[PDB]
Amino acid sequence: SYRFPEGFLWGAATAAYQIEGSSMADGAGESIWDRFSHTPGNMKDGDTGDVACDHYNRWREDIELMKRLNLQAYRFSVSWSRVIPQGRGAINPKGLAFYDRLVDGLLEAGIEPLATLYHWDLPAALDDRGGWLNPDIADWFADYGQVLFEKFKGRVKTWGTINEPWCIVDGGYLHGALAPGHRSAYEAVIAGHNVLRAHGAAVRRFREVGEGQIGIVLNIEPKYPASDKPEDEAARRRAEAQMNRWFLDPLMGRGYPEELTDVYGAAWREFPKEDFELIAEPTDWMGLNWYTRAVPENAPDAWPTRSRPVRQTQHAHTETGWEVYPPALTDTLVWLSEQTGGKLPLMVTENGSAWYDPPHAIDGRIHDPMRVHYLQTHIKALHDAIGKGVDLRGYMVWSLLDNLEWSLGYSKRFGIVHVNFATQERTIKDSGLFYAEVIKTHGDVLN
Amino acid sequence: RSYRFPEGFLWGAATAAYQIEGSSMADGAGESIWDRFSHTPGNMKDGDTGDVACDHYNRWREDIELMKRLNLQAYRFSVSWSRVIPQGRGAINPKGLAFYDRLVDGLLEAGIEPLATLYHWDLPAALDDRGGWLNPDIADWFADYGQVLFEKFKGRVKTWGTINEPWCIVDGGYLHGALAPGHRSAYEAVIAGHNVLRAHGAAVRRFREVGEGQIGIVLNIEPKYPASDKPEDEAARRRAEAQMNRWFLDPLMGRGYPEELTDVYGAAWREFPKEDFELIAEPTDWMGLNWYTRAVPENAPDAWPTRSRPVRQTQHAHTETGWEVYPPALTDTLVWLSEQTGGKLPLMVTENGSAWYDPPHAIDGRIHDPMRVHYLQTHIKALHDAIGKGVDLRGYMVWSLLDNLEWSLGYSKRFGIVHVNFATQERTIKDSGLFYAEVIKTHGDVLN
Amino acid sequence: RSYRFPEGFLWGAATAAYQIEGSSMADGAGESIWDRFSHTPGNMKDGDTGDVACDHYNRWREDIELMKRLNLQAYRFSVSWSRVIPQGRGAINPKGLAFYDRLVDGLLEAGIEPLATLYHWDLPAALDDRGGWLNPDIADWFADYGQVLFEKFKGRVKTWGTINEPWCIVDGGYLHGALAPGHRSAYEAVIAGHNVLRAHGAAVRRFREVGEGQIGIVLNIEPKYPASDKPEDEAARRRAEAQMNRWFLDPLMGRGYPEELTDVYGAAWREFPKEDFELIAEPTDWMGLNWYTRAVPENAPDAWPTRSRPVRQTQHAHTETGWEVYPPALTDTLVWLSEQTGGKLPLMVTENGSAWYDPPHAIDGRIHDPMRVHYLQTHIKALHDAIGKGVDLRGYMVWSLLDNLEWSLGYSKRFGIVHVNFATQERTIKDSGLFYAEVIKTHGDVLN
Ligand SMILES: OC[C@H]1O[C@@H](O)[C@H](O)[C@@H](O)[C@@H]1O
Ligand SMILES: OC[C@H]1O[C@@H](O)[C@H](O)[C@@H](O)[C@@H]1O
Ligand SMILES: OC[C@H]1O[C@@H](O)[C@H](O)[C@@H](O)[C@@H]1O
Repeated sequence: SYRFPEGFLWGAATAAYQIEGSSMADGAGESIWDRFSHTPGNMKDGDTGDVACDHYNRWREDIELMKRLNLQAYRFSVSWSRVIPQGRGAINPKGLAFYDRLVDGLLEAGIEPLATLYHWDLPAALDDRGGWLNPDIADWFADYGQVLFEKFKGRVKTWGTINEPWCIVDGGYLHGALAPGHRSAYEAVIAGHNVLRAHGAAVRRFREVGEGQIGIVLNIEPKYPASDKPEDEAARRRAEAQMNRWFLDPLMGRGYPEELTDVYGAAWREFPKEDFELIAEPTDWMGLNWYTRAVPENAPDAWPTRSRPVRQTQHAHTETGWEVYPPALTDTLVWLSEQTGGKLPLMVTENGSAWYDPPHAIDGRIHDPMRVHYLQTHIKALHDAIGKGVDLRGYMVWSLLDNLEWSLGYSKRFGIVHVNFATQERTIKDSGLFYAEVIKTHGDVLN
Repeated sequence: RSYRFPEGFLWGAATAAYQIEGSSMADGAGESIWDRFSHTPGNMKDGDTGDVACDHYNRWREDIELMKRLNLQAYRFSVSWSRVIPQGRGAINPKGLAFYDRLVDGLLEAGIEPLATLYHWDLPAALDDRGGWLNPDIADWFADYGQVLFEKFKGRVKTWGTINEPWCIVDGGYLHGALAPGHRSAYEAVIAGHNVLRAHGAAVRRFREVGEGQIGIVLNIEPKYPASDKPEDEAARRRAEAQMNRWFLDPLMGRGYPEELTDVYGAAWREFPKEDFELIAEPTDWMGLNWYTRAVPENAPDAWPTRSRPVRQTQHAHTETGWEVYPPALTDTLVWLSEQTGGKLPLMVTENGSAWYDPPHAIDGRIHDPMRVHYLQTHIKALHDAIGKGVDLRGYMVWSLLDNLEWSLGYSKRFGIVHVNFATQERTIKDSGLFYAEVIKTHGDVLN
Repeated sequence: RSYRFPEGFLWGAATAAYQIEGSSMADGAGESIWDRFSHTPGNMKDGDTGDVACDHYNRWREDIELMKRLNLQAYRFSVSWSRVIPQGRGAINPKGLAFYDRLVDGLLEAGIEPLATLYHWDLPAALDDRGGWLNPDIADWFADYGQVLFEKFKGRVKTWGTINEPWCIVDGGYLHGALAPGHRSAYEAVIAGHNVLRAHGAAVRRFREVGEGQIGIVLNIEPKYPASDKPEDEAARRRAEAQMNRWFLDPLMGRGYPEELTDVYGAAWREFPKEDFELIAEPTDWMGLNWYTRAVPENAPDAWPTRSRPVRQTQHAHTETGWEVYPPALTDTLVWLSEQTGGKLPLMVTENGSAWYDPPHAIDGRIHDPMRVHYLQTHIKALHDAIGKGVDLRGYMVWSLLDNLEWSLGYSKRFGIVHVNFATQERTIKDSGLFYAEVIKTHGDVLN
């Protein structure tokens, strides 16, 4: 049987810059992605988030779609620069009003709104003050958090602080593939620390003025052994430490992983103890974003982890080049349960896959059998995790809509709903239809 | 084409006491006319009785959990007169009243609106021994019975039905004898119909004196369509229509008895005192419609007493009870009823559903009943059309919540959206139930 | 002259939690502002506290038997917020809630209608440490508290009061400091009044979302009569009237705050956001009037802050609390109130009564209080007169069922129609209680 526990929450997820469009509309400020996406060479095919899914204007239709998919929850992000154009100071009434209407529309539809404070779109005005390199950001973020905490008190009960610190730092400051496009280990170390601090500050502020549950959202990519060679095991631990333990360990009060000292070398720093007290501020829940695993081997020229993944040719790969391997989800869920002591309620805040779909519907249909396969096998893997005692409270499919996959542009479709970006026409994919059955039957359809 | 229903539109399912409860004479419960009738050989298919039925008397909690799983907002049920007052008059049976007390509290705790029916065909045998519906004093007896309930559940049961389908009671019970008490007499039928109407009026008055909320009657209507252009067939149609659809509605609306009845019942027809019609026409707050099908009557000189017979409509599907599936006739009927009641009387579909064959046990935890699903979706759409035509329709109750005893046809006719394995009493939600749960959740939008 | 009251007119008696219960921090119960206030020297007459009071928390069953002896049809009581939610927010206290559960079931069993008040001056101290009525979040806090009750007693408590006497709470608690929490500030008074109104609105909205029945606020009114024809005295009268009788009623009726308040509070007066007034004016189902007396204000330049003072009306009797006895002013007030609410809002006298000296013990099993009897008969007659003048008055609650703690004035002021010997907790029904019982029994005919 695959019936899920009582109260288990099924939903789907999005992010502001990836779907909203209208980036400068109605008072909204400039974000780092406004700058980044309009700089030549940064984005595939020169794609930008200027229009995206036009969600800012078509959110009502999108909610009708959520209802057709039988969604019980919708996880979304709030654009900081849309709400506070300069990052600090005067609030933008219309910008806040958008999310106000959105949340009311969701509650009317019977859909639980899951809000994320930061999904990679820092206000440019704050980037001009150093962004995540400026320790004061811990306060800025907190204040920003407060604006929402008070505005949606009693309506938004489940809060995420930061979405994937590792992507923000590794993509934004270490390798520069993401906004703000810096490439520096020194900056990567500092930015990671201040992201954690910002999370802690926001949680404290939430304790003072908020109502409900708050937590961080981490992505994890489990690193499997390439061989029994010791240099490869050392490589595996470097990669695992840099990607999976960098943020989790200090969040659990265990400090930074020792291996980071080797990974970042002269760029590594010692931080004040009270910083770690702030960072480990107790949370109510944790989100896991999960897609795949990796099999790292030693790679002396790979900066900075000196490791590289070994291609697992025995399995299918997504268009983002990610191995399809459902058991590794179960394992990860087990592992995380151990790291949090079984004491912290967990939720899969993102899971999904990118495969090729045509740019238009084919007489009113999009047939994506591999996305369907991914969905069913990984959800079964969730059931396996719950059977092993992991406290899993919910599952959010990434993503509700085909959207802007950041620097990879619109070429990577993660949606269970197809978006024709020429016409903004939405078409429910076979995967969405199937997910609607999984929700409807509460998992029994997998039988 | 949208199918979202009006704000406050109430979704539910319906049952009746003798058809589901069992334990009919248990815990002080009195003997009813159906206790006698069902234990007389030849009266019931396969010799089925209501002795056990769905064992609801013991398993009502499980049944409430099933109501919650179906997202029901209302539960329409009947109270067994003989369970509450074993001799029909006099001493109350505490355990019997306590059952409905627990039931109603359990419903309210579940957030489900209790819709109570005073009389659903199970007259106490002690009152039948005093002439039953042939005795005018029943108008008082019924009222007194009603009072007991009105005061016991004051503030908890806000929506009350008096009589469920006067026509089935009289035509089946007194005219043709297919139902309890099994009499066959036009003379008795006329009197019984009249006293049922009077009893309804008396109950409404008593409700005005001691009750709280809304009270009304529940009528079944089977619209009669033309079979041909022959005038004798039209006369046949009007006879059938008068005897079945206008017999009770008309005096309830102050129009007296249909004149055609004079021809239908002949020497058995009677004139009744003028004040009786005043009692019968006591203003009500709402009316229930029980609806399943239509008929296409033609002339049949040897058919007693309406001299009519239905013509089989072979172009359409028929249920296990032989009823034509024809959803537009629901819409028409609702409109018609709205017109007969002047548009001023709030209406509710208190019964609608269909019987199809289901296996006696679930098959891998399931019952696949696609025809019942089809009936459900098309007729609910027909409700939407009726509302679009200005009918003041406030709710819809599916007959039935459970597979149960279909009276004289026994357990062979399954009307439930929840399957009952009568060997094990195990309940299994049918595909029709799952779909109805979807209709309620989306408030009709799933039909889009 | 007949004095028969309307059909359904509800007779009852009233109490408040801190005034009768005792056991204030017992069985998980939290600390309230009155726990703190009453145990600070100088605050209470004779150093009296609510530690024991009428020991009602332990003797509620005996008290219910007393209600039955008085023929009460209703019992108006308040729920201690800190007894149910010790810290004001967060965890519910099961034993505390269980007390009121038992109480309500016992009342319903006795055939007595429970009229519940959410807030009767006993704020949890933990919320006072967060600013109390000065903190806007209290509007939410109160609502959540309200929800706990609304759902716990859904279907059992059908009539709800939100706030008992905003004016006493703010004027006594924040303006002059004679009541808990003992602040003395016009600035704080203005803010507190605003947030009490907001809290009422929030509770009404929450009640619409999760509750069942009728909900309303309870206001005290002390009608201000002319002292002379001097214009400064009329200006004084209008200041006093605005500050006491119109401060809360007007925004509740959507008329905004009285203009005169700008003059009364001066630099302490504030403008509040417009949506607050949308919240404050949330439609209610009924309104309670607490009434005892009138005043005859004259100009008094040194009287802070209304610059007015009452003129002693020596032509009439005065109660032991120093209140003039003048029954016509009750009639007038009701009429006035009827006019202010447009006649559309059902009214109930939630408090009326008088304090006179009684001995601390019964005298051969009796307490002879002829002036309290007199007050009762004349003011009930005044109620009848008010109804004859078109006031939609549905009921009357005598303050109080029991001799109790008259807050800062302690046990020295006896308002009970039932005498309480505070040395022994013995209850003795006073002559006034006997007479009131006869008034209820005859539905007013005894006044003839
Ligand atoms: O790369 C696919 C997805 O990965 C997730 O971890 C990020 O939160 C999304 O913003 C992104 O679209
Ligand atoms: O014939 C099916 C159903 O018909 C309805 O009109 C009656 O009220 C039910 O008791 C019966 O089970
Ligand atoms: O001041 C005397 C009385 O005033 C009433 O309006 C309050 O509700 C009582 O608690 C108090 O005993």
